[PDB]
Amino acid sequence: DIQMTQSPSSLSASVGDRVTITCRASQSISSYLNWYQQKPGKAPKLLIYAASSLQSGVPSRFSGSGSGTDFTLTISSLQPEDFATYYCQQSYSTPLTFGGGTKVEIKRTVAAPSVFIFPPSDEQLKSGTASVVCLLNNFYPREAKVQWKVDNALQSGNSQESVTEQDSKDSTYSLSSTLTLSKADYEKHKLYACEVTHQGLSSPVTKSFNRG
Amino acid sequence: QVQLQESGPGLVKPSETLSLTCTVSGGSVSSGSYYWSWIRQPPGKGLEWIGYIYYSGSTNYNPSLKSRVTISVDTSKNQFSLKLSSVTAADTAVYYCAREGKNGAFDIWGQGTMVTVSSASTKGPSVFPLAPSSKSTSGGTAALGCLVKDYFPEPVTVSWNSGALTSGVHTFPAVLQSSGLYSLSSVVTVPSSSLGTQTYICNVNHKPSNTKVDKKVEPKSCDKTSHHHH
Repeated sequence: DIQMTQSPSSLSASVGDRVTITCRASQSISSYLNWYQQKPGKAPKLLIYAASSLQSGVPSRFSGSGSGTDFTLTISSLQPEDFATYYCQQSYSTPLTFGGGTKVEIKRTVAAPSVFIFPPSDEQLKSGTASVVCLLNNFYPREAKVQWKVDNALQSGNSQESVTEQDSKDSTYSLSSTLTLSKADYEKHKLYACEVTHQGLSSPVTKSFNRG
Repeated sequence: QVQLQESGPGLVKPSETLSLTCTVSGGSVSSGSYYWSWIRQPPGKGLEWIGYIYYSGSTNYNPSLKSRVTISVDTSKNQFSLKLSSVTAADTAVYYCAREGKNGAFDIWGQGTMVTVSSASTKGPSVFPLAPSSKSTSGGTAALGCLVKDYFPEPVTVSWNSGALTSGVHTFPAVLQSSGLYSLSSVVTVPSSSLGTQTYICNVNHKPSNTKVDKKVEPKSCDKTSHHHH
């Protein structure tokens, strides 16, 4: 088995910056090393075959150098649509092996989130469950703090959140925090608050509703 | 153009065999030696190469997966399939079919199909509306969406108005709930003017349970009494 080491694991860069990724093989594989781009939820996409040749359709801003054991992938000017995870793969001898992967994130100026809150639907209340959804749309950076408050009582341990990936155009994130309770607990309280803390906010922002 | 679509069950019970079939359309499986192969990817992990079969039927398999992997070709149907027996939880991953062709390798991949290895049975989702309202608007635009809750296994796919709506749509990655099942939300940003006049329907599809559900999303109708004009 041929081991492939990739460095770094994570990096943040701005639009137009020059990006450099390192892939290291345990032994000489000459110019048999391909580069793939995999965006989240999509299959990987072939960028570079041989060690420096550009696959048809791939923009010229991608370039790869190296031969033997040490290889480098380089994007001349990073575009917002270039956000993905890049894997190197040796194509010399079986078994075929891939690198550890390198996540390329995009740096941009602060963007404040717009906060929306959704009360549980009537259809869900007939099933005996109540979910309150809090939505943060188009913001940066990814780091955010969502704190629920029920009748001004700080909730904890009963909520989940998931974040989208960077928007291919404006490089912002979106986040949904879902607070789920039994219909009994939801009926037994009045106020439901969603407290958002973010770098784009001068002071915490709270969206709340109370008929519950 | 050459395309690769994949299929097969997305849930196998442990210590049982995996059946997957990749169908090649827009091309032939007969071009000397193309090296039709299979590659799997655990969620949040990297890529692992399984093996390949080519025109003659000779096969090279990854060592750890030897004796458990068997790949074959059906030239009269333009198909090649993969079989993996005695499956454990560590085989739950997205499986891709791809062709390694001519220079380099892996010029064309498939859509990818996820296989969850569980003793549990398939549960279809419950689709609840995320209705837009006054507290669901912040300025010129308002937000609405669909909550797809308590389903297993992955994946589900959400589309708004049979794909007619794409600008402003955000479908979130699913999450493990504290009790077993998956759940995600799909939302869309719209101008607050188009609330009372434009129709919003999310189309949820869960192939593992063969369940399709459309759900109209209408503005919130509060029923702690108001006054209504005829």
